[PDB]
Formats: sequence, C-alpha cells, structure tokens
Amino acid sequence: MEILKLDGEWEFKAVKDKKWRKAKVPGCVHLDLMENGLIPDPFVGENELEVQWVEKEDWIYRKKFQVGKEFLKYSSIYLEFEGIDTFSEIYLNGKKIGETDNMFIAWEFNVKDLLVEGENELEVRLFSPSKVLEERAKNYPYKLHGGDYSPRVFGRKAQYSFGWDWGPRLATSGIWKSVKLKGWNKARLLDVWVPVRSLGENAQINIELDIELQESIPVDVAFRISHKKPVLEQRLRFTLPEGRVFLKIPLTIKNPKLWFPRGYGEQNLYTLQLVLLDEKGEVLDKVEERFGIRKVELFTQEDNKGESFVFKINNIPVFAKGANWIPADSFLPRIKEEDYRLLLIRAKEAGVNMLRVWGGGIYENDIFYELCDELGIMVWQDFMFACAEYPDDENFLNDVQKEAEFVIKRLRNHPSIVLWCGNNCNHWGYYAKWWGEREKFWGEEIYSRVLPDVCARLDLTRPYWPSSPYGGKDPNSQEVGDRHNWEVWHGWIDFNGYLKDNGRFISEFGMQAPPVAETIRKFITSEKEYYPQSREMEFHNKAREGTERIIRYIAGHFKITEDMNEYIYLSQIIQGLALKTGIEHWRNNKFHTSGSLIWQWNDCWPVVSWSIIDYYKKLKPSYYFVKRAFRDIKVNIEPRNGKLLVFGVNDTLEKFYGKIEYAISTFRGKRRGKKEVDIEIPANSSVILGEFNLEDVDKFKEFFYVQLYNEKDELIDQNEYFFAPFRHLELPNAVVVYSVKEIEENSYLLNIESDFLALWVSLKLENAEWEDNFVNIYPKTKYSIRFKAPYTLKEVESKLKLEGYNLKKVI
Amino acid sequence: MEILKLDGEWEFKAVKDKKWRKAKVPGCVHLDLMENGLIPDPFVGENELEVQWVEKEDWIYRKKFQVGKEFLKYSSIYLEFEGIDTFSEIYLNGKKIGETDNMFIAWEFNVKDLLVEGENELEVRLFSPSKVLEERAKNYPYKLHGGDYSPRVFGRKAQYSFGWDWGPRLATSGIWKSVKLKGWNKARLLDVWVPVRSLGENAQINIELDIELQESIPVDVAFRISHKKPVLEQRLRFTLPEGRVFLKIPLTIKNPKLWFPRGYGEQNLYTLQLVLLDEKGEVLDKVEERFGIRKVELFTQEDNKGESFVFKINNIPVFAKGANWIPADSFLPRIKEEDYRLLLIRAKEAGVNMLRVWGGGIYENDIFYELCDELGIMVWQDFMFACAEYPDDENFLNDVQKEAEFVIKRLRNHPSIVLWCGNNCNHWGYYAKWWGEREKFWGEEIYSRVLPDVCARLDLTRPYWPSSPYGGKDPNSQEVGDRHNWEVWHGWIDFNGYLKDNGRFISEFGMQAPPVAETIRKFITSEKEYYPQSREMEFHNKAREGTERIIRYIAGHFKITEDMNEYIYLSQIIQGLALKTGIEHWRNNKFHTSGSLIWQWNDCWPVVSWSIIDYYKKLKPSYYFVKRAFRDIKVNIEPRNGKLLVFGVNDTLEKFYGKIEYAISTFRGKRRGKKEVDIEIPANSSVILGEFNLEDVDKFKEFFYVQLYNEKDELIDQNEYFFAPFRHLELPNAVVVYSVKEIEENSYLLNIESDFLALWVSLKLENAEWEDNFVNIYPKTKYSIRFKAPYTLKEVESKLKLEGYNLKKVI
Repeated sequence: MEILKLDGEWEFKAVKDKKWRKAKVPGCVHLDLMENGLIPDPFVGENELEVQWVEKEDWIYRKKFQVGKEFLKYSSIYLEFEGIDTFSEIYLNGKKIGETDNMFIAWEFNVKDLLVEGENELEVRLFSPSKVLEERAKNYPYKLHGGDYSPRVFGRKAQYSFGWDWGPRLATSGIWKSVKLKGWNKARLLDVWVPVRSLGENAQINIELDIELQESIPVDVAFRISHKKPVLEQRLRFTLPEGRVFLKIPLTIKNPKLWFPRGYGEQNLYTLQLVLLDEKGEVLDKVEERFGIRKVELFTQEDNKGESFVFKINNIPVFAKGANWIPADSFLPRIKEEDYRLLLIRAKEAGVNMLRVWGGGIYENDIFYELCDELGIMVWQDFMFACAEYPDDENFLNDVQKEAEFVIKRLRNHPSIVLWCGNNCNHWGYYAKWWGEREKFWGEEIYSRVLPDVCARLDLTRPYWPSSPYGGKDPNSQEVGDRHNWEVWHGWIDFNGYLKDNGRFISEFGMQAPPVAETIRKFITSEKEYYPQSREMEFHNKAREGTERIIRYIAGHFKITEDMNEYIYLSQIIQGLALKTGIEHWRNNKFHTSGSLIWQWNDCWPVVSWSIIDYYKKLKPSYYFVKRAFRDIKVNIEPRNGKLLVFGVNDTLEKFYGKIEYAISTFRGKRRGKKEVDIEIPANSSVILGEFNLEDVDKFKEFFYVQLYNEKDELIDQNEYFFAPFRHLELPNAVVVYSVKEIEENSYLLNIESDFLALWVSLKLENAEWEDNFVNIYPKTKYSIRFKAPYTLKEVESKLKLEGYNLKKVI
Repeated sequence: MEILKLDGEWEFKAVKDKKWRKAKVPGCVHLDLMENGLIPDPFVGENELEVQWVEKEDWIYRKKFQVGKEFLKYSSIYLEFEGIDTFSEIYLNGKKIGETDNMFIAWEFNVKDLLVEGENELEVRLFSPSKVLEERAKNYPYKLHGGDYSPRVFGRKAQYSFGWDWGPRLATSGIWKSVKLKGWNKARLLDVWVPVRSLGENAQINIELDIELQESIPVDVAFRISHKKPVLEQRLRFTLPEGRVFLKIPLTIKNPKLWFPRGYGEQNLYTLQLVLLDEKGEVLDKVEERFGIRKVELFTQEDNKGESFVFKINNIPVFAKGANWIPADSFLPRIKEEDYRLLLIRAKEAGVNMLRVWGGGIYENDIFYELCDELGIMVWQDFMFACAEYPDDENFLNDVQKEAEFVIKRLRNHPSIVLWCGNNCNHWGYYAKWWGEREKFWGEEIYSRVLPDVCARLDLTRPYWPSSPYGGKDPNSQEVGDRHNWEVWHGWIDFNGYLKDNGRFISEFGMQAPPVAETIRKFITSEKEYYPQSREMEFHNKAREGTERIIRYIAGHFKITEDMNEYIYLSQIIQGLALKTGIEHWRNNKFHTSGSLIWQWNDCWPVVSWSIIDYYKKLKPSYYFVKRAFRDIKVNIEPRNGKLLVFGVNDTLEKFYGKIEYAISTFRGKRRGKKEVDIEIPANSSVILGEFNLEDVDKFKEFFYVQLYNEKDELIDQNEYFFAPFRHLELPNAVVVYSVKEIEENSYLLNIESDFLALWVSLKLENAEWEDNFVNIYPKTKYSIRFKAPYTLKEVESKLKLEGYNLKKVI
C-alpha cells in the first residue's frame, strides 16, 4: 500500500472572510494566526485576553493536491486524519465525507469514488468548540458542573485547553496531527499486538492480528521477532473470507530478556517485524512494532491499616518515584520530538520511575511512550476525563467506548504503560461536597462499566483502576488505595504536614514556585512588572490565590522580601523543601506507602505553577532537590516527639553496606555527636538506621546532620535537620572557596569548601548540565560535585557565578 | 451585722521555703512574686518560659488578725472567701475548716467556736493546680481531650489561665477576691431578686427573698423601690421559724420606665432598698440592689431557610452589634474598675449593642455587669465551659450545679444579662471531627439536663441556650441558630468570603492584627526584634500560624512589606476591612441574620491577636472601622454577578428620610453616571436602596462610591468599592488640606479636604478621643470629623501628625 501524505502547507480562513492565508498542517488556528501576524503572542503579558475571539469563530482549512493515474489503480483508497481538534465537517471535491466528534482518535474515510485524477480539493470546516459545546449543554436534560468551564464535559477534547489551575483559556481548534491519503489493494493489517500470555524461566507469548480483507483471499503472514540479533522467525498461511479477521498465534521465546524500569534492571525491548502478503509473494502490509516482556501486578492485599497499593513489575515491588505529566504546549503541534526527549531524559537523570499521563491533557505522541519504553520510565495512563460531572447517556457512552477501544489498541504494545486509570478526581469529588448533594454520580457508568469492560476485553496484561484517587470508603483515604495530598498547597497547611500523611500511594501533591528569571523575563512585558505581586505575575498564576500562597509558604520558614530576585530564590527553595520533605517521608514508609508522584513535571506555557521544569525547559531549582530526594540509595531524618530518627532506603536490587555519620554541629563549630562504623541497608527496602535524643538542643545555634558513605571514599547522600525556621537561626554569613578542574574536553569537576554552614549555594552558568545544585555545604567537608558545559570555553567556565542564603565567595 | 474584712497585706511562702514575704490579698502568687522581685515580668519577651515553675509549686498564704471582745458577742460568725483560685485547704488557729474546689464561687465557713479573742491565725494552703488536675485526670476512668492543656477540664477554674490562642500559660493560684469575716445575731438576707413577672401598660413584679433565721423570731421587712424619686414604699411583717425561709412578695409599678439597650431607648434602672428588721426596730441586714424592667425573648421561629435567631427586648427585635469579651488581665486582681470602665465606655461609643462574656475566662466582677446595665450593653453570659470534653460523673455534675446556682443567683438582677449559654464550641466540636469518633459526647448532660434545669428553676426571665454555636443538624449551620465563622481566619479563605455566609446569627468571627507600636515596644526586649516575624513577635502570637496568616491577608489586598512600621498600618487596616466587610454584610440581611459578634474585644496581655483594643487599652485602628461598621444608620455596597447593589440599614426606632449619592469616579476625576436621589430607610430594618450595573468598568483607575445625607444635608455615612486589590490600583499619591477649629474648652473639630482619593488617613495625637479616623477622603468633599483632647493645649493640638496609604503633602 502507498501513502500520499497531505502534510505541508494548507490555505485557511475564518468561516466568513475573503482572504485565504497560508497555514501549516499539523497545526492550530492560533499558530497560523500568530505566523501570519494577525494576533499577539498569547503567552506574553495579558495577551490571553486579546485572543479570546479566535475560540468563538468557525474556521475553514483547505488543501489542493495532485493525484496520479498510477495512484487510482489501487482498488481502495481511504483518507486518514490521524488527529483533528474536535468538531469538523470534511468535504472532498465539494462533497461531504463525515463529522468528527473527537480529538483523541484517528478518523478514516472511504473516498475512491469521490476522488478524481489531477487536482483535488480537501476542505475541513472546523467549528468553534465554545459555540458547539454550549449548544450541546443547552440541549441536555440537566445542567452539569465542571470547574472553570462547565460545557467542556459534553465534548471529547483536551480538557485543559479551556483553561486550568496552570493553563490559560486557549481553546484552540486545528488539524493537530498528520493527514494521510492511503491506497491499498486486497487486505491490510489493521492492528498488531504482542501480549505476554504467561511468564517463567521461559516466556509464552501470543501475536494478535486484526486483518481487514476486501476479497476472500489466500494470505501468508511471515514474521521475525528480534532483540539485537533475530531470536525467532516463522511463516504461516491462511485462506480467509472477506471482512475483519482476527488471530491469536502462540509462540515461545526461550530465556526472554526482560523489561524492567530504570534502577531495577535492563530496558530490553524486542522488535516484531511482520509482513502480510499475497499468494503471489507480493507484500500488502508491513508493520514494525516494538515491545517488551514483563509482568505487571497491582498488589492490592489487605493488612492492618487498610489495603496495599504497590506495583510489582516481574514480581519485584517498585516504589514509584515520579511526577504528573501534562501537555508540553498549549498549542500541541509545536511540541517536537526534541522537546519530549529533553523533558524525559531530564526526568530519567533526576531518577524517576514513573510518569502519570494526567487525564486532562491528551493521550501522548508515540515519541513520549517510546522514550518512556527505552528509558525505563513506567507510565500511569489516565483516560482523558478530569475533575467534572461528565454526561452518561447511551449516545455519549458509545462515543467514549469507541475512543477507549482505539486508545488502548494503540498504546497496548508499550511496556512502559503500567496502568489504565478511569479519571482524575471524580470519585473523590462526588464523595466530597464539591459539585453538591446529588444522588447521581454523573459519569459513574463510564468509570464502573464502560471502561473496565473495554480494558478487560482488549488488555489482560495490565490492571485497570477506576479513579486517580480511589482509596476505599472516602476515595482519598490513607488506609486504602492511592491518595492526593492537597492538604499542603490548596488547604494551606504547613508542608511539614506531609509527615503525618501515611497514604498507601501518593499519586498527587505539589508546591508552586515561579520560574527562573530568564523565563520570567520572556513573558513579563516590562521591568516595572518585575516584582512578586505584579499584575503580570499574578496574571501568569492561574491558581485562585497562588501568589499569596507562595508568599505564605516563604513566610513559614523565612523572612519576607519585597525584592523580586530574592523572592524567586527563596520561593523556589521552599518548593524543594516541600517536595523533599514529603518525598523523603513517603519513601521512609517504603511499602506501606509505595509511591510518590509529584504534581507537576512540566508546564504548557510560561507560568508560575507547580512545575519542576518550566515551559521553556529551564530547570526550576526544585529539580535538583527532587533528584536528591530520589537518590536510589538515601538517608533521611524524621522527627518523633523531641527525638530524631534517621532512615535508610534502597531502591535497588542489592543490599548496601556503607558508613553513616551522625552529628549535631553549630553553624561554625564542630560536632556534638557520633561518627558511626559500617551500617547495612537491605535490598529494596526502608530500614530505621539510628535514633538520636535531643532533650537539650540549642534550636537557633545548632543543626543535626547525616552523611552517607559507600564502601569506597565517597559521599553518596547527606541530610540535615533544623529545629526552628531559617529566619530565626543565628546563622553566620559563610565564605565559600571553590575551584574548577576539567575531566574531559567539555566535562568539568567543581570543588567546594566552606567555613561556616553555607546553604543552598546556587551554581550559575549559562548552559551547564549540573549533576547536582542548590546545595548545602557543611563545615569540615570538601565537595566534588561534577558538571558539564558543552557550550562554554575552558577559561570562560571561570565566568561562573554563585549565590546562597548566606555568602562571600573566593578563588 | 458587722464585717471585719481581712483584705490588706498577708504573708506568703512556697509550701516549703523558710522566708515569709509580703503579699496583697486580692492577689495572685505571680503578682506577689513580681512585687517581691522574685520573677520577671511574664508579659515581656520570652519570660512566660522563665515563670512556669510557679504553676508547679504549692503555696501558703497566712494572715494574723486582731478580734475584739465586742465582736465575739455576735451569736454567729462566718468567714467568707468571696473568691479563691481553686484548690485550697484553709486552717483557722491550726485547725481545718474546708477544701475549696472552685474559683467561680464564694466559699463560706462557720467559725464562732474556733475563734479566740485577740490575735488569730488564718492559713490558706494553695495547691499547684497543674499537679492537682493531672492527678484527677490520672484517677479518671477515661482520658479526655482538651486543647493545649487537657487536664484543665477536671477542675473548676478559668480555662484560659492554662494558655489559649491569645493567652499564655500563666496558671496562677491566689486568693483572687475579698476575704471577709462576717458576724451577725439573729437572721440575714441571704439572697434578693426582683423578677418582672409579666409586663404591659402596667408592670407586675415580685420580690424574691431568701432569709436564714437562726432563732424562730418575728421580723419586719420594709422596702422602697426608687427610680429615683421613690415610686413605691411598703412594710410587711412575718413570724418565721428557724431555717431558710423564702418569699415571693407581689407588687405593682404603674407606668414603668423601661430598660432598653443603647440605640433603642433609655437605660432606666430602678433601685430596690430593703431592710430586714427586728421586732424592736433594729436592722439586721440591709440590701441595696439595682434592677431594670424589660422583656427578653429569643425568637426561634421556623421560616423558609431554617429557623430565626433574634433577640427581642420589649418586643422590639434588636440586631446585636457586638464583640466577645475575655478577661482583661492574665492575673485577675490587677483589673481595677478604671479598666472595665474604659473598655466598656469605649465599646459604648463604638456603638455596641452586646458583649458575649466568653465561657473560658470568668464570670465577671460586678462592675462589668453594672456598667453594661447603665450603658445599655446587653450581655450574652456563658457558663464557664469551653472547647473541651468535660467530665460527666455524678460527683462532678453536683459541683457544676452548685456553681450554676450561685452564679445565676448573683447575676439574675442585671437587666443587661440577656441570655444564659451552656458552653463555647463543644456541640460543634463533637459534631465535627476534633476529639471525634467518640459515641459519648463527653459533657452532654451538663448542657442537656444540669444547666437548663438550674436556669429554669431560678430564672424564668431569660432564655437558656445550650451552646455557643448551636445550629440544627450541624451546630454551626447558617440555616438555624447561631454561627461561628472561622472559615475566614482559621481556615485561610479570603475575608470577602463573609459575603457568602448567611448565618442566622454570627456570634463569633475575627481577624488578627498586631497592636499599636507603643504597645509593641513595651513587650519586645530589643529594637532588633522590631520586625514582623521576629522571635518575640511570633512568641507573642499564640495562634498556631498567626503571623504567616496575617502576612497572607495583607498579601491579598496589598504589596508585602519588609518594614515593621508599614506592616503594622497595613495589617491593622486589613483587620478593619475583614471586620467591616463582614459586619456590613450581616447587617444587610438584617433579621435573616440578626447579630454579629466580633471575636475579640480585648486582650489579657500584650499580644498579637484578634483584639480591637490592646492589653494596655490602646485602640487598634480597626476600632474606628468597627464604629463605622456599626453606625446606627448606614449605607453598604455589595456585589452581585456583574452589578453592584447598595443597601440601607436602620438600627433605630424611627424611619429615616435622606439623600444618597451614587458615583463611579476616578481617583482624580468625579465622572460616571452620578445618580443623586432622595430615599427612605424604614425604621429598624435593612432595605435595598439601589442597583448599579458595572458595565465596562476600569478596575484599576476607578472606584464606585456612596454617600448618605440626612435631611440636613449632613454627611452621616459613606462607603466605597474597589474592583481590584489596592496594590494594583493606578492610584495617585494625594495631598490633604486640614485645619483645626475649637468647639468648647477641650473639644475640637478637624476639617479635611483632599485633591485625589486619599485612603486611611491616620490622625495621630497623644491623648485624643477621636469621633472618627483611619478615614477615606474623596475628591470633591470636605470633611468635618470632630475630636477632643482633654490633655493638650489648643495651639499644641497643632502638633498633631497624620499619615495614609498615599500622602505626598499636608496642609
């Protein structure tokens, strides 16, 4: 089968304007208007407001294309819109072909008869989603309560696009994925899947083929499964009748090289190569498809305090270190593989087991799931429903089930995908008071019947789980299932309160923090708006009372500041500490609490929000805290009623021997505690390592600390405790003494020592890839923390600045 | 009967020390230790911590006194401890006399036999309440959950003394009221009461006498009721038998001059003068006792949304403008009539209908209730139980009923006292989760049986009401009964949220604010602690996260400041605005809501807290906002989706005619849609006066306003609205133009005009009694706001300063 793809440039105009302007085909209306200069950068200042009219208008896209006489020879031609932003009417040579209800799925159309030779005309009328949805809600028996934007629920589109806590109202339409014209003769591989049927010292496997035959024809399927070198090969023959045929073909892989997530093994991926072909030897459809071999179990077994909730890949239980993933741009077609690659490798090296693809953005581009596959980053896939009362009439349930079929059928092969999730927050929402005392949980049947059944039907390999918080009697309970901890941010509770949360799996929690100055500067329109509570700063904070929350949190541990640059450093470290102090505690429980998923990995535009990496892909400082908090092997401190209580954590398949040091030094002076001999941390477990009573501690002159050494020279982790908020600590300004070695042409090695306790030193260098940063430096220790700068020159990396809570600097 | 009173100086020492030091008799241990120089001022800095040992020690007080041969002639001598701080053993001439369990009642003891002529020795062993209570709790079948300090509950003492949200842990012991030796021959008036039996164009009344006769003897009672030309006089004669005799003597008062609260009438008080008299003509006991003549009804009648909760004095329903009253010092004997007089006259002139004597301090000194009587300030009297699980065994219930009898018997006569209340917050507490998941509501029987019955027994004149929040299903409901709104402060919700609270009576709500600088300076120990989040500033804020709340609220409407002095002005106006915006809204409902009681009128020590007048009696600025919010006749503004909605409120018995002005001016320019109509506000009611569509408003350059003129074209109230937080208002710095007339010797009259909108101008003058300030001044208006300074000279009143949010120049 041959593919003429209609990607490239199209012409487009408002439903009723005269001019046809130029447009790009994986596109948005907004993009094309930006490119033609017709509307300002919505991401800048208060331009969101300027551009609300786009949303309200209907739109027409049109391409003219040239088709051969050769090409019409193909006995069937179907037109395939890989993705399309919701509501559309699509005409070919001035004749209808179908509506589209849906952004999240492919739409395919039979056109052989309507096609003519030479020039052709494809016309796509894109309806204002605002207008279309508010009609659909007006027509509906009841009124349904969303959030910001209620009628959102009545259509199948990216729920964030109408505005969120961290997104803006850029409700874009557009042909948001490839448009292919496909021509084929006799038959076509329709789907291919390679489920592991059951596993052991040897691996049993099926190959599930859908095939759509038009004539009743003899066919040969021939395949080769390959790891590095081809492990297996086979040919088979069928004589099948016209229609959709399905086959499960068993086969065996001896000594299977088994997929594991990062840190618990290797990311072995088999490749399947399969050619459908004719009786005459002529190939009809090929398909490469990659897959892994792995068990997944969602261990849900009762105990004292409630019920477990733990992932078990290949029978090893992994604590899920992670973060919630959200669309990387408000206009989706600008995200390039470059971008996904950068955010995901940054996750990898921060030490991330898992990403929850949050059910309010989208089902991702294949590039996302195929990197997650390679990098060992398991994913928690939500079905795209979030924080609202959805419709639940038959007409709708069919649309939903139709999409669920497609989505699963697409993503099934990715060994990274570890769970299917029904929704975000709805069961919690109805069970709590938000959206009222209604008897009908509006949407329940989607979560209860529709989805579990389509999941059970098409994918035995993975657990379905009906809701993003679904912890027992009160869906957010700490006894059963997973938990969303918004006590801390949204309720205002001090972030130390994460210590009193013992939920079986924290799938959501976070703290806000404004981006790096560079990023800030790109969206503020003036230097007069560069102050913490400016119109443009609060306007770029879509959380109801976000800035005053940030300012609250800063004011827990710190002296308030009116200085913009101080505020940024201070607020961003608070973010680190909130995340740190939570992440550390959940890990200290280990399998009582078998998971921590940070509430924001990325941003979809330049905004003050929970994200640990901003829209322009510039690491918040909290990223380095999160790397630290995820260190595969780690020591944490944790109070208990006037007695401190250190911990030891292995996220590794092998027991660890190594020395710890306690202490309780002053900010100058020298320790008041016991250096320890060898300690063991057993494989894949948290262990209590030490106690240390403190019934006469000088809270404002002293601080308890811990350092962890592996069997070699090396510092592998450290940690500290303070007994009073930083602002009251009689903490002398330190002086730090750094120097810079060069290990390989662009790799460097940074050496630091400090007199007194210096805190959160901030290594600034325009394009560096720091292995660690925003660091505490203790008296009596010298630190060798490596980096690189594949940008700057050998003498110019000594134009490196650095700052901290308490400083003077030297060399 | 003759009274030798043992007030004066006593000797005292720790249970086991050798030195006897000097002491004062209405006293505290702490006081006497302070006075002897043995311990620092607990109110200064972090001295609270220094003085915790006092609490733990047992104490001995001793007086030696001289008694005549003439005095023993009296056939019965009883010793009367008017008040004593809890747990004591009391010896006379080295022989026991009784324990005391109770601070809140008089203790009386028969001593004629134990007395000797000449020198005598009274010895009072005062037990450490800390030690005594924790014993009592340890002995108890179950553990009971208080708050800060749990075992608090097992004793009868001032619950605040063990520390609160705004108080510190100064758990003082001491002989806290007068000690009288009483000698009498034959009989004594034991109690006297003058209940109004029923009322009308004429007034029917009883006189209830208890009398304790020792011999069976003929007696004459003779009385004169006086208004104060004596309206009535009478003599009666009885021949009664030994024991406690009781009599209800009916009489009638023609055309009674009727007590009303301030604003709704006159505070007429009759005086009763009654002499119990022998057969010879010799007086045995006199009683002077004051009383009022008034109905009180607590209207609790169902309607659409829930059930009313409205006070009706003499059939007129009064909206209770008010505040919660709490003990005026941590050590009670220092409060002098001077102090009560100052705090209560300041309440009067702020325009206060009511004070709730909060059930965690004490039953007040007679001076409090007799001023409340004179000044027309109705009181809501709590029985002293607050925010805890109290014991409910027989042994305890008897102690409780014994105290309730005494308390009521004492306070019954005061026409100010308008309600008896069971507790503070307990029904709410058990119904909510705090101390929750207990089947036994741990003091219910106190609230359900004990107290209502003793109230019903001894006082038909007043409603009993079982709990300080006692709604319906959920005791804090807005549908029924009264309500405590801690959404705003304690939950963190923006103070604009008071607009969405429609509770039938708001008995509690508040916002914190640090005191005046002068006051601050008295307790801070250094100028280095004079910054908003210093150790000593947070230490003098006993609310868990008080400072960071304050800083959150400031950061709602304003730019944060690192400056101590700014912070004070800004935070204190926030307090005004929180209180204002609530008080105004509750009044706009009028009898749907029927009451607003501010959470803090006063302080018991120098502290950052809700109080509207600080420990040293220096008005917070919010006092002037509260006066403004209480203006008997008033116009308020109140948003509605897309349109503003002005209101009109009469707390007066007569309809009001007068002109209002709308507007929507810029901060300079006076422009839009000046709509300048007459209007009527009917007597004792809220009425909607105007609407005003806010179509296309410049939120950052403009502000809607209202002014109210009486028939004389005098300004009597004004009000304003803003559409964005002050910090973003393009608001020019104003310049004000003031000058000072003299009305009478020490009275003055201050004239102001301003170019642009000046906000919250701050009239500073060392001893002035401002009739208004912290005032907004509009463009085209000249203000004559009167004051006085009975301290300074007329030419020295022109050493008056002033400041505001925006002030380039003055005069």
